[PDB]
Amino acid sequence: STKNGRDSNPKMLGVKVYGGQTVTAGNIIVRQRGTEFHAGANVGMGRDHTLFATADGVVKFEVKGQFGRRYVKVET
Amino acid sequence: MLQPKRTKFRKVHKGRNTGLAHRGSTVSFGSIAIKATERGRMTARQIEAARRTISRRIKRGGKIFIRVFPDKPITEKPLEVRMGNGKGNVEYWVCEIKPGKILYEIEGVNEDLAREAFALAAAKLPFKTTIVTRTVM
Amino acid sequence: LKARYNDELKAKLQEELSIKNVMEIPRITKITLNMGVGAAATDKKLLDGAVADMQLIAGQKPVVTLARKSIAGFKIRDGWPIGCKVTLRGDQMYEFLDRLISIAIPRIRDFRGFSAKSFDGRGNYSMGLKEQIVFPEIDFDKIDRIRGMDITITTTARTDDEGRALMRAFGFPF
Amino acid sequence: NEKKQSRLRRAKSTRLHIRALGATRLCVNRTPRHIYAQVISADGGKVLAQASTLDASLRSGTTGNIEAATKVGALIAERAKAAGVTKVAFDRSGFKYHGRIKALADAAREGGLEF
Amino acid sequence: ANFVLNAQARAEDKQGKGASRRLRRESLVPAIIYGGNAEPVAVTLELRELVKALESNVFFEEVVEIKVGDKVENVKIQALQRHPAKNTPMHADFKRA
RNA sequence: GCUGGCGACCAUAGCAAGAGUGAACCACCUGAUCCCUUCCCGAACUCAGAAGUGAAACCUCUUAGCGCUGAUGGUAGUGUGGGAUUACCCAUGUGAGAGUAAGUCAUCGCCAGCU
RNA sequence: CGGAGGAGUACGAAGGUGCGCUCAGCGUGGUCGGAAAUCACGCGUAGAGUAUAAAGGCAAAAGCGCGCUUAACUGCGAGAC
Repeated sequence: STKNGRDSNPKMLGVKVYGGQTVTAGNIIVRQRGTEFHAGANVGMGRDHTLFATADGVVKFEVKGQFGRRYVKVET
Repeated sequence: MLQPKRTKFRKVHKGRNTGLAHRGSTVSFGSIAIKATERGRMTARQIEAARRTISRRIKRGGKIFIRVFPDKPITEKPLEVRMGNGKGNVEYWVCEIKPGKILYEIEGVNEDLAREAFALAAAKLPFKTTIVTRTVM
Repeated sequence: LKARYNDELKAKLQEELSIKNVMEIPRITKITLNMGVGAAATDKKLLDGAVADMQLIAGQKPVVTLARKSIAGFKIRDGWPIGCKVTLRGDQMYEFLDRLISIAIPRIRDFRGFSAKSFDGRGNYSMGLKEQIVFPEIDFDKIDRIRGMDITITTTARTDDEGRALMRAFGFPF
Repeated sequence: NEKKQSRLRRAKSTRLHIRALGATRLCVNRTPRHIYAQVISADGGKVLAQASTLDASLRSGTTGNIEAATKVGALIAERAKAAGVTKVAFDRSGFKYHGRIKALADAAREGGLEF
Repeated sequence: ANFVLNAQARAEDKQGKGASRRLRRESLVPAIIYGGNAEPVAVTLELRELVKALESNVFFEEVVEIKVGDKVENVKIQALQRHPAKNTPMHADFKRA
């Protein structure tokens, strides 16, 4: 009899809206366990590190700053 | 009987052996070497048998460099056991061999004696081999 | 000292060590007193006596030092108090230095306990002194188990030569 | 020396929060000899108004005490009003909000900047 | 001047994986020549001549001449690629000298 | 042309070594009276000031030492069609990683002082 | 009925906020005191920590302290997964 045989239910993480798409305020952009992406302009961060839009516009990804963090912002 | 002193995991996936040995195909330590020309597996017992044959032939007048290490565990079922009920138990260790991989090098003996020793060792191996010498590039 | 140091030893050391700028002239920055009172968890009164000792020798309140990390070989927990330390600067460290050098050094039975070596290689000197007595505090009576001190003086002197010159100018035995 | 590095490390969080809020900033700098106060736009790259003890009106004084800070605060408030900014976010640049900087902030508040 | 390798120009239509495999099936060897003050040039060598030259030991420390048409280049061998299992030379690098 | 503050950018821009700067600025610097401060300490934070020094620090310049950037060509992998089954070959499209030549001791913006 | 580990809790502070602070390791000296207690100066360096398993994260530190506190609120809620 094996001592293995367990696993957890899937969580369905990942990028939900890609660069160049238009969003409405409140749209979820990234589901992530940790801050793989950071919130830029017009983007808010939830209690579970979810990134969402706070304004209408076009999503844009970039690499910026002195640490080389990945940012996602919304351009109005 | 070479085998890792400790391992992070006990049992590993079967995998697939494909491609050529671009790394580890150049004579580095000695002057003459034996290398494989087809792919396969090399067990620890095979490695030990070939090393013993080479050392006995050359009478330990030089140095033998072994460049293969069996770090892959292989499992088998306990026999008369049905399919299922978990993976089998580790039985022996192998090294994956790709065409071009150098197995042994010899330093400090004549080419004739080295080639005789390599011909003696090649009969102990499950794949085809060839003899190479050091070159500038 | 203070004024006496400023008037004499500055120029004296400058000429002795051939220092072009007055800013590189060695100076004394701070004096630290420490005792690693281990196994204090057992009795819990030796530390209380020790803080009184520090209040006596130095006119400054002591700060109790906690252990960092817990060692099973010793009996120290993660954050229990296992030491005491005080830091003296300005005129108070000068007062402590003068008072100690003048009166405590003769009082110890042994002599030449302090070498001309034992700098840390960067112009700072450490002292290990035994017995809380030899200081202006009550004698063997009315005091608890005897304790020793560590006295680390830190100087702006870059290396051991300017350290030795600076402290000999003050008058240390070696 | 770690003193200036620690000061910038202290100022980092307030500066980043003000930038995220997007408000016009009022930044102050203090030296033992002088004080400075400049108003910067939201993007943080343009200076609208500026004042300091280096001005001809104030350079003849002591320039390194609370009295000079009060006059510099009044000057920066007056000049910011002419520029046309009303609400600002104060940036202490890692200094303690006390003494000279507090006096300059109060002088600006009496001058008319709302913060 | 002691070593001379007769070569042909290797054009863009003869560059690439499939073209290189066709060249090696023709018993030819691709090579590149680069070095100060001039752009790289791609050439095609003969496997026979390359093996003959590599057999000699002074070939690795002497200025050699690669001759294509009338153009002549004075170079030294810089790198060689061999087949891992067959030891056949497969590509050559030449630095202008 | 020098100095300070705030940004763009985040190593071709960084580290390391060597050398320079005091008119103004900045930095050390004086001591601790009132503000304020230290699980002790004017060390930091703070106040009130200029008797000294550019020593340290910070800036500026030089160096390819460490680091970083990096082709061309070839090789590995791979979508489609075909041929084979130790995992390859052909046609066509695509194409690294490593390494080689080579490059680099950054480049811009706003405001204010001193010539 | 493939290969490896965890959970059936904890916390009125281990929550909120304002202000403040950086770990781990090694080397030199310093009473007991040393392999390793505490003190002092350096060197290089995220290798520490994050109540708990692993993963994704963590400089405006999400790590670590102090003062005051109860937003561990009520009615909801555009828009999304």
